[PDB]
Amino acid sequence: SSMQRRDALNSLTEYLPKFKWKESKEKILDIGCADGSVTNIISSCCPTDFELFEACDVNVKSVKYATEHYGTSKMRFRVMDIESDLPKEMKGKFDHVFSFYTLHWIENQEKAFQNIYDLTADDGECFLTLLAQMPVFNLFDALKHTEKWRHWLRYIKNFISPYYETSDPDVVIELLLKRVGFRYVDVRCRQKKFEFYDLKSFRNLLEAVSPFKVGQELQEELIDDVMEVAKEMRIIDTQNSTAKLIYNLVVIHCRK
Amino acid sequence: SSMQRRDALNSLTEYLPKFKWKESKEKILDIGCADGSVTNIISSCCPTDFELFEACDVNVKSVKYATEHYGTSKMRFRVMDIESDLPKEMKGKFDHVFSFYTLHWIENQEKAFQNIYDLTADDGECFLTLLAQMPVFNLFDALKHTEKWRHWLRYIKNFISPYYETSDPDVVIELLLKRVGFRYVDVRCRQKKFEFYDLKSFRNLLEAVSPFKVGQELQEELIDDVMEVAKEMRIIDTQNSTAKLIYNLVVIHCRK
Ligand SMILES: Nc1ncnc2c1ncn2[C@@H]1O[C@H](CSCC[C@H](N)C(=O)O)[C@@H](O)[C@H]1O
Ligand SMILES: Nc1ncnc2c1ncn2[C@@H]1O[C@H](CSCC[C@H](N)C(=O)O)[C@@H](O)[C@H]1O
Repeated sequence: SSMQRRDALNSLTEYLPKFKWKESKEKILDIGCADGSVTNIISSCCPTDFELFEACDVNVKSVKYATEHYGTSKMRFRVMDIESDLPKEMKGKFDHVFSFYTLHWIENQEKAFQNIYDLTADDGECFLTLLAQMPVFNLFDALKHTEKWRHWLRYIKNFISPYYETSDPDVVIELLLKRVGFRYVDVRCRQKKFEFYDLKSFRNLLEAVSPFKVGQELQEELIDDVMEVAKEMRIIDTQNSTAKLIYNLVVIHCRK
Repeated sequence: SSMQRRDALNSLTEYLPKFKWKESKEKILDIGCADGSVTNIISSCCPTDFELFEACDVNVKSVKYATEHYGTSKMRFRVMDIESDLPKEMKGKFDHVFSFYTLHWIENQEKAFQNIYDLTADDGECFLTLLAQMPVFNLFDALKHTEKWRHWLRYIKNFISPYYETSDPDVVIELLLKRVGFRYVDVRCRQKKFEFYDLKSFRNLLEAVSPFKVGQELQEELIDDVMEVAKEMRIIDTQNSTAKLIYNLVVIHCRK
């Protein structure tokens, strides 16, 4: 979506100058590729001569879309889970590891970051963006607690960032990257604003990211109520008919 | 209040090890001293032998309270405005300048920071905490836009952080500290959670920080409605009868 695009571009444009680029043909990995659109933006950034670029995700519908639309000779689109053990093949395989807007889904944080360290080759670089505090999380968790929906979304799986309510999350993550054994580590917490100029654009997002898969005949009525609690929470401005999201995106830049 | 205390203590405990301490008797300044309670915490942190420690604020009721309760031989409590020109006396006077939770009031940001640089002595250190994104701001601005209060709080002065809606505010401030001419500058944006276990404690805060001075007979009814929009905004949890604030505090550590 627009937010991920804007944040991916802005995150790169800033940190690209700070990267070490090995002279020899490179081995790169992006984690959570989804559409492949954003990982295509990443591939386009410097090294024209690299051996292989790999891009993995959990969604199977997406990896196929992304392999058929963006997949090439040196752009392999695999299915993999970071919350899971690696094959012996991939330990120390990759020179540069990327992952944007993906690591706030992992139940077991340390396992995923421990993997990331093991994938990164000797004298390699990481670059991962990650959501902490985000209103959308509070907006949906608010609906799950509504008198109407309380009972029929009591046991629903609602995936919220592990860091959406943690103090100094930059420090928490920094220490977890030093335990796992990264030599250099830079974790900054970036406050971001994103605006919606009509409600149909905001609605379009809510529909997309909603963590509540339900009957398509309820899907419409559910977001009707979500758009309503968004008015109550002042995520949308009723008078101007606009929406505004201020959220924290932690960006991580580390070497081993 | 509890938040400022907790954040002041936590900010110090972390950054004190990173400070250079001149061997010769020191000249220290805290800006926005208010009660004097917090600036007393600051004075207590290392140097037992300093020449003079000065602590200024705009509130006259407070400077008197703070001078009579906390004021000593080497603890002078002056009235001063940073949004205003300094006397020739104070340019390059102070070895260490502090200011917590104070610089998000200044209409003219660059003037205030330009002052700060001029007060700091040659080869000196700054340490300033500063609010960016804070729900309380959104909570009161929400009330000011209520159908009931819209008209009679149309022209009311509502002091919200200049950075409560800015992207990468750490970068904005960092660049404004390099323009003004600080040699070393470290600006981090720290996400913080603070919890309230009863509503009376949350109410007690709202009453205190409310930017709407009005008849004492309305003051009660106003916060009654603020506590209500706080339920609508999910700042307070209705079922548990608790309140929770997640906010960004930018902490600045610079030398000239
Ligand atoms: N454990 C896991 N390992 C890898 N990918 C995962 C994962 N859990 C979720 N994902 C996937 O990670 C993706 C995050 S969405 C963002 C993808 C991409 N970084 C971008 O900038 O758009 C989703 O496709 C999600 O399904
Ligand atoms: N332009 C200005 N210059 C100096 N102090 C100012 C100011 N505008 C507001 N203040 C004062 O700055 C104080 C900020 S409140 C926090 C004070 C102290 N740093 C603490 O940690 O508690 C208030 O007393 C406010 O009245």
